Amino acid sequence: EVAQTLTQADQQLSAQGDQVRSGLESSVDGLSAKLASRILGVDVNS
Amino acid sequence: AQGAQQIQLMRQQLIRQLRTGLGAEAVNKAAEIVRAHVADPQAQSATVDRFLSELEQMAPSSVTSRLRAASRQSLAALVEKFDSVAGGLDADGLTNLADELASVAKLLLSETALNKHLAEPTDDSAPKVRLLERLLSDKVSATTLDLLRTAVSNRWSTESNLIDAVEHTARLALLKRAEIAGEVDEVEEQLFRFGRVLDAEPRLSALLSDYTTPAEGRVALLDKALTGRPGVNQTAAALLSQTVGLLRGERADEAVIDLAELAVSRRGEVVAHVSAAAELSDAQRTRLTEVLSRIYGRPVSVQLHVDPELLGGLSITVGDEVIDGSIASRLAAAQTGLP
Amino acid sequence: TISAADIEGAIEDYVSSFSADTEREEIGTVIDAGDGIAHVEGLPSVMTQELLEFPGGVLGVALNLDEHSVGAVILGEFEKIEEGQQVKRTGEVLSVPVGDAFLGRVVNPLGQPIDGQGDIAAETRRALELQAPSVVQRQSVSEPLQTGIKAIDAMTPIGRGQRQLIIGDRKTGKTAVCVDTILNQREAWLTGDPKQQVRCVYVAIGQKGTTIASVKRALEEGGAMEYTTIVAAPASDAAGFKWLAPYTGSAIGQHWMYNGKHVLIVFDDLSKQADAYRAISLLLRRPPGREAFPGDVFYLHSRLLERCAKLSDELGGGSMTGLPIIETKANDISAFIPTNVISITDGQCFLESDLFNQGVRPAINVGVSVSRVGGAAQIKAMKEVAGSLRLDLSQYRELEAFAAFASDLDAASKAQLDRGARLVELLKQPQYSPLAVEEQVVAIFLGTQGHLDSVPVEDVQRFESELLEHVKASHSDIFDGIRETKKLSEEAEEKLVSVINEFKKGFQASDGSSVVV
Amino acid sequence: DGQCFLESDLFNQGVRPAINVGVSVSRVGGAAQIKAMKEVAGSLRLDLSQ
Amino acid sequence: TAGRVVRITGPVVDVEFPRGSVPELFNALHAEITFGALAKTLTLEVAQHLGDSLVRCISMQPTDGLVRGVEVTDTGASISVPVGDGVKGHVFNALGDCLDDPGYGKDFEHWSIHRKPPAFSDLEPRTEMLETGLKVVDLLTPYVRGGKIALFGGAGVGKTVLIQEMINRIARNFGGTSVFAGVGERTREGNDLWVELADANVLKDTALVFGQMDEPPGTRMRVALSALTMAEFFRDEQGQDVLLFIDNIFRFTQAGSEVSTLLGRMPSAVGYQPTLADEMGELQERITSTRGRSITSMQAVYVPADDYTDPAPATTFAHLDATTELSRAVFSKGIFPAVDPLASSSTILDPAIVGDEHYRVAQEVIRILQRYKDLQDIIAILGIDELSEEDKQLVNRARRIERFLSQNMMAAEQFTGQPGSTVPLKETIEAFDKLTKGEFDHLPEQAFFLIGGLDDLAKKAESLGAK
Amino acid sequence: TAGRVVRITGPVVDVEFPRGSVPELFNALHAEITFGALAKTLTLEVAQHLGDSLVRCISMQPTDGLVRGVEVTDTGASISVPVGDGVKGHVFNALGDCLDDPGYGKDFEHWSIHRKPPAFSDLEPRTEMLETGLKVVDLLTPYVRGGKIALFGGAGVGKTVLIQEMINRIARNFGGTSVFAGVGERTREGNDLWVELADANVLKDTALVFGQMDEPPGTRMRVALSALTMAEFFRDEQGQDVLLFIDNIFRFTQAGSEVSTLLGRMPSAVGYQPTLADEMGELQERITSTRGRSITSMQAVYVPADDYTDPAPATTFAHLDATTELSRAVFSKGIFPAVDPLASSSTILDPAIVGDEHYRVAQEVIRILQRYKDLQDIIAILGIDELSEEDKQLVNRARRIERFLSQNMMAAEQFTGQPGSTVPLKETIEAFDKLTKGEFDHLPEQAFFLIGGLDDLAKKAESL
Ligand SMILES: Nc1ncnc2c1ncn2[C@@H]1O[C@H](COP(=O)(O)OP(=O)(O)OP(=O)(O)O)[C@@H](O)[C@H]1O
Ligand SMILES: Nc1ncnc2c1ncn2[C@@H]1O[C@H](COP(=O)(O)OP(=O)(O)O)[C@@H](O)[C@H]1O
Ligand SMILES: Nc1ncnc2c1ncn2[C@@H]1O[C@H](COP(=O)(O)OP(=O)(O)O)[C@@H](O)[C@H]1O
Ligand SMILES: [Mg+2]
Ligand SMILES: [Mg+2]
Repeated sequence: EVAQTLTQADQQLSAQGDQVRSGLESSVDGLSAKLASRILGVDVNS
Repeated sequence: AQGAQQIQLMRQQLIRQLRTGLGAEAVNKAAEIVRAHVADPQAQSATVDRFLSELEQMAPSSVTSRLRAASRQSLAALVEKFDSVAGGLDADGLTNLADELASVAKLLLSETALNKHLAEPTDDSAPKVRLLERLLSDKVSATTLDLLRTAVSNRWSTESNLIDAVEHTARLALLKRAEIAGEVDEVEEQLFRFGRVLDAEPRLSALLSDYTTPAEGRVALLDKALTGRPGVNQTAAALLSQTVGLLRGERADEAVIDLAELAVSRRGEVVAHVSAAAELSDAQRTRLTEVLSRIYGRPVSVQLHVDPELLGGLSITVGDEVIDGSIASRLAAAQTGLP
Repeated sequence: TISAADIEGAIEDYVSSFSADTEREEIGTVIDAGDGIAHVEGLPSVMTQELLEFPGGVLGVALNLDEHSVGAVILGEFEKIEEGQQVKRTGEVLSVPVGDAFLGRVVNPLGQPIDGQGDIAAETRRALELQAPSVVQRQSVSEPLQTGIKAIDAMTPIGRGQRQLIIGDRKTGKTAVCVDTILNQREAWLTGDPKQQVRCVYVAIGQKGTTIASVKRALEEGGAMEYTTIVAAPASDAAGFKWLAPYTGSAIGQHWMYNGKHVLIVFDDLSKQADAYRAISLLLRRPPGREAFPGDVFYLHSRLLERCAKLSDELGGGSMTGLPIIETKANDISAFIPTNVISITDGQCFLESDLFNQGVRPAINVGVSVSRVGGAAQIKAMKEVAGSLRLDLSQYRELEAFAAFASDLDAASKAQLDRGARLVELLKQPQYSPLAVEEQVVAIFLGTQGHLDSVPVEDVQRFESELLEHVKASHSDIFDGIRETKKLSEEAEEKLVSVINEFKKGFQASDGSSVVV
Repeated sequence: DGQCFLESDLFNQGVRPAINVGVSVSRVGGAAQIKAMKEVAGSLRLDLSQ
Repeated sequence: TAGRVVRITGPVVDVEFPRGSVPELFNALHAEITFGALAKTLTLEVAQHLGDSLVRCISMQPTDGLVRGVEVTDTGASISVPVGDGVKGHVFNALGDCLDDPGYGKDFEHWSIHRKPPAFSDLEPRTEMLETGLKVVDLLTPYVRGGKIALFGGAGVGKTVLIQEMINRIARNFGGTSVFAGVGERTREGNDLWVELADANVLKDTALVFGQMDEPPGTRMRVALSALTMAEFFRDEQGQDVLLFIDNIFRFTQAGSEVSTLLGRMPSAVGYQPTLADEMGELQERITSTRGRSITSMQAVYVPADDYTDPAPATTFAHLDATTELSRAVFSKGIFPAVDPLASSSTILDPAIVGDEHYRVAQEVIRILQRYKDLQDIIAILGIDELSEEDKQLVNRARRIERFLSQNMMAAEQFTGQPGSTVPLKETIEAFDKLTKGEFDHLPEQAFFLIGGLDDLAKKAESLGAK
Repeated sequence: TAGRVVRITGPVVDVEFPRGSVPELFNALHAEITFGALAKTLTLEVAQHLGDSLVRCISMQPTDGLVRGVEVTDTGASISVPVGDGVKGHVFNALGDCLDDPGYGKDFEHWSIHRKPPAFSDLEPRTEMLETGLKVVDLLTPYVRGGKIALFGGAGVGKTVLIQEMINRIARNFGGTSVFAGVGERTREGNDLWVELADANVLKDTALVFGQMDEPPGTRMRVALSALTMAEFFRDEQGQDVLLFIDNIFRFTQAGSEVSTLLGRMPSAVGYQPTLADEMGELQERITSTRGRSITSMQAVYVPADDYTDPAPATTFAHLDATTELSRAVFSKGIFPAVDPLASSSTILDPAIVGDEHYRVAQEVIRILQRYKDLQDIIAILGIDELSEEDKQLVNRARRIERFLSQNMMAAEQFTGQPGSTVPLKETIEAFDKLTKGEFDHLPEQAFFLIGGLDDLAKKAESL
C-alpha cells in the first residue's frame, strides 16, 4: 500500500509540478529585473 | 506514517527542484538584461563611479620574499652603499656603472668556481676584497670596485643571491639615471607595456628565457623584434635588454614585471593592477588613485588592464589583496548564491 | 499539491536581499595540485586549519604552512583544481552547524545533508577543534548507559561519559553491538525526560554507501532514527572527509552535551580515519613513522576521544559516551592503531571470530574484555546479580578441558562446569534485540541463582526468553520494582522465584525432560 | 599458467621429482594431454591431494 | 598551444605546456613515437600539475622509443570509451578501441571513463538471494542479486574457475547485459573466455574489455574504469539489469602502486600507495546498484602471498555484500571449490531473508567445522582415539561435511573430465541438515567428495560398496 | 629580538630570529593565536638549530589557528615549573600552569625541568632498603631506597589504594612528600584521582602533574621531567624523602618516539626513537639518593604485546630495582594489598643486602607458596581430599602464610573503619619464621586477615 500510494503521489505531483512550471513562467521577468537592479546598484526597468 | 512522510519529502523535493529551475532561469535573464544595459558607455561610467563611491566608504586597512635573513641583510647593505655612490656619480657615470655591474654579474654567473669562492660565508672581508682587486682592480671604475667589495664582504645564504644582488644594483643604477632624466613615468609605462605584451606572447618569452643560448643572440632578437621601435623609451629598452641578457632560470615576463615593480617602489609607491571593463577618464583615474592611496596609505601607481568580461566596476588587485567590484563577479555570485 | 505562492516567494526573497557588496579579500594562486592536495602560493595571513575556497565551490583545509606556499587538503571534487586558480581564505577554521535539527538526518563532515531531505536549521556553529573539558570540568562516571546487551551490561558496563572501545576482526559483530545500543536508547528517548534521553550520533567513516543505507534502515525499523544523527564519509569521499567525520560528529555531540543532554557517539570506524589521515600526511610529505603513520596519529585519536566526557553539574551535567570501533587484522591487537586506541579508552570489548563461529553471539571475549569504570556504571540490581558472573565464567573456562571426564570431577567442579555452560548460553543474544535493564537483571538472576541448573543447555536461551515473556505478560510488577527502584527487593525476589518455579512446571524441554526442581 | 612446486623435504624422502602435488597445478589441464593420458590420469592430482 | 615532453621515466612522462594551455587533471593527451619498429601514438593521462606549466602524466602504452621534446597534443577531455548496445558482442581495450573488429564503435556515443558515484539518496540496500547451484555458495555465502560479490584467494586457488562457473550459471540465462572486465590478467585466459562465450552463444549479450598483465600500469589502472563506464551506461541509460564481472580487481590497485612512487608520493605501509583506500573507494562505489537499477557485480580479488591481512584485500573487504574466501589450505586438500566456510560471509545469511531452516543449518555447519578446526591439531599430535565420543562423532561428521561442501563444477571438467552438477538450494539445505544430524555418518567419507546432490551421494556410496 | 613563525607543520613550528638572537636549544618561546575560538598562547620548545637563524620547535599546544609571521618571544630559559611546599595539594601540567586554580604558583620559585643527575662522586654507593611497613613488600619484594619499582595491575586490584597507601606511609613515617606524574593521563582518571586523593585527605601531601592524552606529544614527553623537577626540589632543597609516581612510563617512551618522528629522525629498531636509551637514562638517573635524601619512584610500566624483549620495556627494566605484581586472584581472595607474592620480585632480596635470616625466611615463604600454587590445580579439579596428609598440612600452612601476607592498610581506613598498621621489618621476619615452622597452624584462617604484627594476630585469635 505504501508503494502504490508512493507511485500515485509521484505521478500526480509530477503532473502538477509541470503545471506549476507552466504557471510560474510568467513572473520571471519581474524577478530577473529586480536581481539586475540589485546587482547593478541602480534600478533598471527592463 | 513513513509513507506519508515519504510523500511530504518527495513533495518538497519537487518544490526545491522547481525553485532551482526558477532561480536559474531568472539569473540567466538577469545576466542578459545587465548585458543589454551595460553596452552603453554611460553605463560603464556610472558603474565605475558607483564602485569608486563604495571604495571611498571602505575603511582603510593595515598589514623579494625568497631571500633569507643573511641574503636580505646583505642586499640591504649593498643598496645602502649604492645610493651613496650614485648620488655623487650622476647620470653618465651611472650608465657606465650599470654596464660594468651587468658585465661583472654575467662574468660571475659564467665562472661557477669564482662565484662559489666569493659566495661561501666567511668571518673576514680582507681575503675576498683582496681577491677582488687582484681580479679587476683597474679594469672597471672605482665606484664599481667599491660596490663589488661591499657585495662580497657581506654574507649570502646561497651564492646565486650574490649575482642577484649585483644585478639588482645595476638595475637600480639604470633606474637612478632614468630618475635624473626625470622621465620615470615614461619608463614605468614602457616596462609595464612590455611585460603585458611578453605575457600575451608566451612563445617569445619562452624563447628569451632560454638562457642556454648566447646572450648576444637573445638581446639582438629583442632589439630587432619587440623593444626596438620608434615609440620606446631608451632607458626602458636598456633595462629590458639588461635583464634578458642576465636572465637565468627566470620567467621573462615575470622579470619585466619585477623590473616595473622595483621601478615603482623606487619612489615608494605600490603598484595596483586595476582591471577595468573600459578605458577610464582622467577624473576617474585620479579619484581611483587617491582612494587607493587612502585605503593603503602609501602612494599607489595604478596600471589599467582593460577587458570586456569584467562588464563594469574595477577588479583592483594590490599587494596580494583584491577588491573585486566586477559586475561579472556579481553575476557569478547571484548565480551561485541560489538555493 | 505544490502551491505556486511559495515557489515565487523563495526566489523573490532571495533576489530582493541579494546584497553582494565588495570586500577586501586575501588571495592566493594554485601553484601545483595532485592526489587531493593543492599547494597555494600567497595567502600570507592564512591560519593553520583554515578553510579555503577554490573556484567552482571547492573547499580545502590549510594544513602545511611554509615560507613558499600552503599545502591544503581538498575536501572533494579534486579534479576541478588547476594550476593558476585563485584561492580565497574564508578567515575561519573548520566549523560545523549544530542544533536539534540534526536529529534524524544524514550529513557529511561539513554538516551538509546528503539524505536529500532538504535544509537543516542550525541552532549555531561550532569549531571542530574546541578544547575538551578540562580535568576540573568533569565528575565521576556514575550513570549506566544501557546497551541492551547482557554481555556488555553485565561484564563490561558502560557509564555515561565513558569511552568503550569495540575492537575486533572484520565480521565479528561490532556494528551490530553499536546499533543494538542505539536501538536500546529508544525507551529512554520515549520517556521524554532529558536526564534519561540519549541522543545518538553515528559516524560512518569509509563505509560503502549501501552499508550506511542498511544501517539507517535498521535504525528506522527500531524507531531509533528520531534521536539519531548519521555523519557519513563513504568510501568514495575524499580523504579529508574521512579524516574530519569523527570531528564533525564530536562537534554535534558536544553541542548537545554542553546543554545538559546525554549523547552516545559511535565511530565506525577509527581505523579508517587513521588510514585517511596517514594518506593525507604522506601526500603532504610529513615524516612517516611505524606503519607509515605520522607522528601525531595518536594525538589525532586521543584528542578526538577525550571530548567524550561526563561534565560536572556546574556545566550542566551533560555527557557524551564514545563507542569507537577498531578493526583488527588476524586478531592483532598489538598493531599500532589498536594499541593507541586501547591505551586511550576506558574499557575494551574484544570480539573474536572463533567465538562467533562457535555460536557465542555477541562474540565478546569476556576473558579479556574490561571496563575500568566497572560497577559505577551498573544499577544496584545488576551489580548484585552479575557479581558472580566473572568468577563463574573464568572457572568454567579453566575446567572446559575436563568436559568429558565428569565422573572424575568432584561434585563442586562438575557443578562449576555445568553452571558455566548455562551461563555461556545465557549471554547469547539475537541481533537487533536489545533488552531492558530489568529484563537483563531477571535473566542474570536466573543464571546466577542456579535456576537454570535444571534446564538443558540447548534450551536455556529459549527458556530465558519465554520466562521473560511470561513475567512481562503476567508479573510485570517485578520489572516495575526493578526499574523504578534499581534494586531487587527481597519480596520481589521471592515472588520471582515462585514465578520461575511455576513456569518450570509449565516448561517443555526440547527432549521432553522435566525441568522441575 | 600454473607451477611445479619442488620441495627439499619431498626430495630427501625419495619423491623425485620432488613435486608437491597439493599445491602444484597446471592451468590448462586436460587440453595439454593426449586423450589416453587424460582418460587414465583424469583425477590423479585430486586423488593424491586427498 | 601544444606541450612538449621534458622527462621520460618508464610509464611516467612530464610534459611542459604554454602558460594558460595546461590540460586539466585526467585529460587525455597524444604523443607520437615515430621509430619504425615501435611506431605508435601514446595516450597520456594527466596525473598531476607539477607547477610551472608542467604536468606529470601516466602513459597508457609502452613509452619505448619516445623522445624528449616531441609534440604533445591535448584532447581537451578525459579518456572516453564507446557506449551503447553496439558494444555487446565485441572486445575492447582500456582505451575503447575494438580488438576483434578494429575501427568498430568509433561513431558511437562516447562517455568519459571518469565519473562520480551515485548520490547517497539514490542508494538502496539489496537483499535478494541469487541462487547459483553451488552447495557451499548457496548455503554459507548466498549471493545477492543486484549486490556486490567478491571471490578472494591467493594465486591459483580457483578464482578464475569460479568466475567462469558463475558466468555459466548466472550469465547464461541472464535477461540483461553482461560486462566482463579483464584487469591485468592473462591474455590466454581472455582468449579462452572469448571463445567460450562465443560457443555458449552468450557473447552477443556481453561486452568484453581487456587490459592484460603485459600492459603498462596506466592501462591496468584505467581498464576497470572503462568497463565500469560501459556497465554504468547500461544501468543508467538503457535501464536493464547488468551483470558485471571483474578479474582481477586487485590488479587495479597493484597498477597504481607500480607508478605511485614514480609520481612523487611517499610509499605507505607494505609499499602501497598512500591513496590506496581512496582510489579503491572511488572505483568500488561506482560499482553499485541504484534504486530501480540493478548491477550484479562479481569480482575476483587476488590476495597477495595468501595474506588476508594485506592492505589491498583488507581494504576491499569493506566494499562487498558477499565474500567467498578461497583458501590455500582447502585447495591443497583437493577440496574444490576451495572455499573457506569459516572465513567466507554474506550479508543476507540471516533468518529474516534466507529463512529459519537455511540459517539454522548454515550455523550448525559452521559450528561443526569450527570445532573440527579446533580439534585438528590435537588429532595431529595425540591422535583421534584420545577425544571424547561426542568429539569423535563431530570429527567424522565434519570430515563428511567438508567433503560434501566440495562439488564438481561445470567449468572444472577440463581439469577432471567429470561433468559438472547443479544442486537446488532446498536439496542443499536438506542434505546438510541430514549431515549435521548424523544421518550419513555410516557412509565412507570418500562418497562425499566432488558430487552433486543426495542422489549422486547414494550412487557414489553404492560405487564404494556402501548404502 | 623577537622571532617570527616561518613554517607550521602540525605541532612542528619553524621560527626565524635576528642574526644574533637565536634561542638556545630547549628554550621556551611564546607565540600567540588570536583567532577568537582558538585564541591561546603557544609554548614552543626549541628542538633544533636549522641554521640561517631558523630554529625548529615543538609546540606544546595544538597549532590550529596559528598564522605565519606572528611574533615569537624568547623566555631565555627552558620550560620551568614552580617549586616549593606550595605545589602540594594542587594539580599542574607539564608547563607548570596550575589546573585547579589558574595563576597559582606564578610567584613561586621556578626551576628548569632540564637538570643533570647528581655528580658521580655525590652518589650514595651503597644500596639501601625502604622500610615501607607492609609485610608483603618488606619481606618478599623489599623496595630500594632511591630505587625504582615497577607496578603491574589491571583494573580493580587496588592499585589506586596501593598508591594512596604509599603516599600515606611516606608522609607519615619518613616525613616525606609525594609527586604524582600522570604521563598520558586520561582526563577522566585524572579527575577521579584528584577527587579520591582529596577524599582520602592525602592530596595535601601530594603534588599532581598531568600531561594528558589529548595533548601534543611534547607535553606528554616533558611532564615526567616537570614532576621530577618538583621532586628534586623537595629532595635537594627541602631535605625531604620523596616518592615519585609515574603512570605510565611507557607513555613517556611513546611520546619521545612521536616527537622524534615529528622532527624527521629515522626510527631505530621496532620504530622507537634512536635515543630511546639515552632519554630513559636522562629520566631515571635523576631518581636516586644523594646527600642522605632520596627520590623513590613507583612506575606503571606497559609492555607492548606482552613482549618483555620489546625495546621500550627492555630499556625501562634496565633501571628498575623491584617489581610488584597486583593479581586479580589475590584481590578476589580478599587479601590486601593484592600483591602476587610469586610473580613480584626484588633485586635486593639478597643475603648481602637484607641479611641471612631475612633471605632464609623469604625463600621458605616462597617455596611454600610455590608448592601450594602447584597443588591448586589438583585441589580444584580433584578436590582437597585427594591430597596426601603432608600435602594437606602444607596446604594449611601455605593458606595461613598467604593470609598473613595481607595487611590492614592506612588507605583502607576510609573504606573499612579499622585503621592501618605498620609492622617493623624484624617483627615481620620473626612472624613469618614462626609461620613457616607451623607454630600457628592450629589457629583458624580468619585470624590472619588484615592484621599487623604478632600482637595483632594473637589479639584477633582470642577474638575467635
Ligand atoms: N548477535 C548476533 N547474532 C547473529 N548474527 C549476528 C549477531 N551480530 C552480528 N551478526 C551478524 O554477523 C555478521 C557481521 O556483523 P556486523 O556487520 O555487525 O559485524 P562487523 O564486525 O561490524 O563487520 P564488518 O567488518 O563488515 O564491518 C552480519 O551478518 C550480522 O548480521
Ligand atoms: N573446481 C575445480 N576443480 C578442479 N580443479 C580446479 C578447480 N578450480 C581450480 N582448479 C585448479 O586450480 C587452478 C587455479 O584456478 P584459477 O581460478 O585458474 O586460478 P586463480 O585462483 O588464480 O584464478 C586451475 O587452473 C585448476 O587447475
Ligand atoms: N585494602 C582495602 N580495603 C578496603 N577496600 C579496598 C582495599 N583495596 C581495594 N579496595 C577496594 O577495591 C577497589 C579497587 O579499585 P582501585 O583502588 O581503583 O584499584 P584499581 O585502580 O586497580 O582498579 C576500590 O574501589 C576499593 O574500594
Ligand atoms: Mg561494521
Ligand atoms: Mg585467475
